[PDB]
Amino acid sequence: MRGNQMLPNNHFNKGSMKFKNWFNQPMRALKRKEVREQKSKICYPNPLKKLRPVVRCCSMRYNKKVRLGRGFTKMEIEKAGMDIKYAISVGIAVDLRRKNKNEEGLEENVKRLMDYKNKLKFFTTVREARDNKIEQYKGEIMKPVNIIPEVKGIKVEEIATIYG
Amino acid sequence: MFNKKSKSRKLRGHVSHGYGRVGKHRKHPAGRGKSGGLKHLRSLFQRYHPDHFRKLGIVMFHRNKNADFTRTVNVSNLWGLMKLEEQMKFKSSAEVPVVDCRNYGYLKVLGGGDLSVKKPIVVIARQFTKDAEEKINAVGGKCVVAA
Amino acid sequence: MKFNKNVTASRRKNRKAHFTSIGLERTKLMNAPLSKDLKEEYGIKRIAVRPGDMVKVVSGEFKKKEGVVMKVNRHDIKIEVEGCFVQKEDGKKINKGIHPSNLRIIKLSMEKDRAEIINKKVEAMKSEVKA
Amino acid sequence: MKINKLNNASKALSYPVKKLAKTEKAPLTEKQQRSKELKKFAMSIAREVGGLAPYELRATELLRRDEDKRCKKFMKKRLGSLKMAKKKIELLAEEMR
RNA sequence: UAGGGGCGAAAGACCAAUCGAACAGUCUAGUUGCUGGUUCCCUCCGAAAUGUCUAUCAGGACAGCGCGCACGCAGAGAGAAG
RNA sequence: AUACCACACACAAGGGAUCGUUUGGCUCCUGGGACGAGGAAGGGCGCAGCAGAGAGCGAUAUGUGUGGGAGCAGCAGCAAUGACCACACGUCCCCGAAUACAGCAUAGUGCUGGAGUACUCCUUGGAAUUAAGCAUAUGAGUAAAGGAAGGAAAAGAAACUAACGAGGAUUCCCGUAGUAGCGGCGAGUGAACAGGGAACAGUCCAACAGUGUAAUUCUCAAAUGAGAAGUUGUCAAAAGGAAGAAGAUGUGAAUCAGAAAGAAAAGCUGAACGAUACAGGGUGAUAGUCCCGUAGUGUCUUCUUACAUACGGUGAGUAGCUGUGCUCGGUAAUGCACAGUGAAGAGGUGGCAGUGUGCAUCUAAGACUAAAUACAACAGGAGACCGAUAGCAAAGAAGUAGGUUGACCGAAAACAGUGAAAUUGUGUGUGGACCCGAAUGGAUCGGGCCCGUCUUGAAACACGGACCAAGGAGUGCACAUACACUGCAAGUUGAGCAGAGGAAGUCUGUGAGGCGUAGUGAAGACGGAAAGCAGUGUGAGUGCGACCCGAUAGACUUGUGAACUAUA
Repeated sequence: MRGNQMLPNNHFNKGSMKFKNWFNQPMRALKRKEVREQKSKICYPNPLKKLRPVVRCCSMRYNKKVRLGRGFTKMEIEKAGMDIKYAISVGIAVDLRRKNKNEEGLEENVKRLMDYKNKLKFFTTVREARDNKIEQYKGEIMKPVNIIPEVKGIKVEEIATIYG
Repeated sequence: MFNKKSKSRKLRGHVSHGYGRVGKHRKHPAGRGKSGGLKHLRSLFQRYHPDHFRKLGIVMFHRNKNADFTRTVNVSNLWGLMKLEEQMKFKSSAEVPVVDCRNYGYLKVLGGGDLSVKKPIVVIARQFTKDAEEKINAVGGKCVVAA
Repeated sequence: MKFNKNVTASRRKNRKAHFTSIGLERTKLMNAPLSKDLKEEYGIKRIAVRPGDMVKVVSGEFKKKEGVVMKVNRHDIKIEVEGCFVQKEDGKKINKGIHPSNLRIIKLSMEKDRAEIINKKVEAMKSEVKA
Repeated sequence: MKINKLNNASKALSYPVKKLAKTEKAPLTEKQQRSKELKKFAMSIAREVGGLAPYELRATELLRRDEDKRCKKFMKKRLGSLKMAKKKIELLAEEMR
């Protein structure tokens, strides 16, 4: 060892070490596409994905950002006038482990349930939908965006009374 | 340049491959890795790496990065967070801008330089230096502490 | 262009498939064109050459000659035609074999099952032609 | 390095939420009461049929001589936990009374 | 009766032309500061065998002497005169 | 130098390089993952008209049925009264788990054993090597040896994280991170939550079953009886379907002629014609139209999948403690064991030992679970891969010929092409080891010790080299780095993954993280200079076989040997 370098630390001593290559990457992508397509036929009029709640992220670093969670709580579902068995039949996800501890978090998730209920359409048989030429929705349902906001201006008299 | 021939291709026909006839090219003449550092390699360490052989400082057996992560901005850069089209409106306009550093991922404000435009501004952050507070109050602005 | 990915385009694979063929696939190798008149007398465009049929040689040393098929060598893919031969130093004469595709049929040998073979092929066409 | 810039005072701040009160579960139904009664009853019969174990006898003997601190040390070494020892002493005391 | 084991009227003798620790195969491409070798042409520049520390004395590292790329630029392996 | 020795050229010998060719290898991707007491895998022996090896098959050693249809490769004989092929079935000698056996369950019938083990789970457990020595440590919970299962296996629905304004089973990918820490604080080792995605699903037993009648399971009879299990506790409900996928197979356009020349035209020259088909293969030289296909189109056969009852809050030699041994990044104990000791019904946890007390979050000591993930044999498709001293050891009867007492060990050989050099004979010329400089009709003149290599120093009485051909040694990846070149710039980026698209290419989104935009201290705490990010390559350091070849040795096996020789 000669000259000036950051002192080495390269961990290749272990003779039993395995290597993983990724030559299969394009092909496995094509298989995942073809499985989704055929799954989408089996339940034609219905979306492939279920509806999920909006929750707030964990640490001090991510407090100001909202995200999708696992499932609605029994309290959210009941407040919007539904019952658990019905919610499942209509493609809403459920999570009985989660607890509610805020007024705000509850109010927002109730809005999602009422919005979704309003945008639905019901059919007697598959053939009726087929004849009406209904086109099935793809991707996640009503996802959050979390954009950067815009700079508001305020009059000099307000400065004393509200502080942004 | 984007491509160039290698040195190995010029050394064809020359006996020692550039390692010398007397010194040669052997397997490991000095030892393996970064070993020998208190002994025969002491001169390399004392010249380039003097604070290597030591123990130092307070110990916490588990730390959390998310609970301690922060990013800092100076007063001279506050107006720069706004878009250039936005800057050019508030410069002439009668209104006062309300800038929230949390929205750009900044949490602490430092007192470096002078403010870009000498008119009032409202600045929202988690912590301010003493110099920063004095500079903002000098122009008739306001500092608002928030979580 | 080929869009079916189950069929091979390898030179190595196509060649092995040729020379190691057996059964009905071997019979396909012995096909020859019919003359313009016979293609009105019968529906078929090409048939496997058999002994006793009458052929015009259209390429090679024996070009323009006509004659009766004497023998069909399946292992070494060649046909022997009456009066196409070479003479040795001894004066002895040996029939020289011609590759099927260098021949053209002028009259069909209708011995045995030939009439049923032809019927079977004509029906197979119409079945899909008329649909 | 983007670490260790704020003071501990400013890290302790928090956003002003509106809370929801906890739903208390104090009511205990008739059938739940009988269930608990029968379990406590069964625990009596075992003690009546089979009696006390050797260290329980030795412990109770020390309590009669007012050897409180000896009994404490003894029980700690038998059960491991100083909490279990404090509980078992209180149960044994009540049995003797 | 079988390998860190046998068997010995004792020589470290003998155990399939092998014994002061058998044979086969694997870990294993074990390690080597030591010996041998290391494959085309022309053009231009050009050394060292000394100092300090080293379980160091057939080896290293740091400095000194080469070359390449070069921001820039009043200097010099010689004399006078105090 | 008549004939010996050397060199040059022509011819004949001798050998198999070079160039042209390839029904083989290798690598990546996709499918598949199918054995045995109904006798497997592996071994032996027989069967043909002339038959050794290999292939195929069992004393039925080319039999039956279905779909097709022309010959059986040599010689003699057979064949529309079916040559030959393809799909299924029937027959299937002896040894071998090898069994007329062993262990075990039921009212009874039975089940296990051996083979395979790349990938997955459970045990047991090294040394070479690195530290420039070596003993803790490293290599490594790796190799080796044992047990077991499936097409995957394991895991799995919190006695879970976190301290936020919180989240919410398991597995996998990007990332936190070569970080917090462990360490003769040396060499070296080394995780977790978050944040962005793929795929998504939850449920059972015990505690706790009608008492105006065991209502429950099984057997024989019978059309309504006998008997077995069981009160040490039996018994807690639906048919049902069209979709989805993979194979097999049918059809399928359009050309003739000519001078010269050749063994032969498909070349070349003129005139035509097809295309939703100009992928590729075969024909006596380079073919869209000569043959097999291809684009486009028909049929048929298999496989996969789907509705009912009743419930909660106490699962013990356990959790824990003391001593002890191994283990982990886990540090005054991370996990697992053994011996002593041993709870409560209420207990467990909140990465630093103890005692107290509020607060937050969970419920151990019983069970089941899809999808997203891993990789041999065997089958199919591709390639900036190799081209007979290469590529698998093996392009032919290759794990073969042949060999070890044994465990085990193991080759060569392509075309009836071309036909180099070493080396030999004959003929013709020129010289007496040969090279460089300069010449004659002709004797010759001048200069030169044998190369490669270590070395102060080689022609050496220093070592390697008889001769020719072919093969034969600084490479790949990871991490920091300086330089040259390129885009944008207070910013920058092909993370994974989604959408489009006859597709391992390309285009477009969503969207983390990282580094930079300013530093100082062990830290509490404080704050005031300096263009960067991502690539394409070159020099150079470190770790892996690491420029190529080379020890004496060390360890591990449910591997072998007393045919020589020792002793009973």
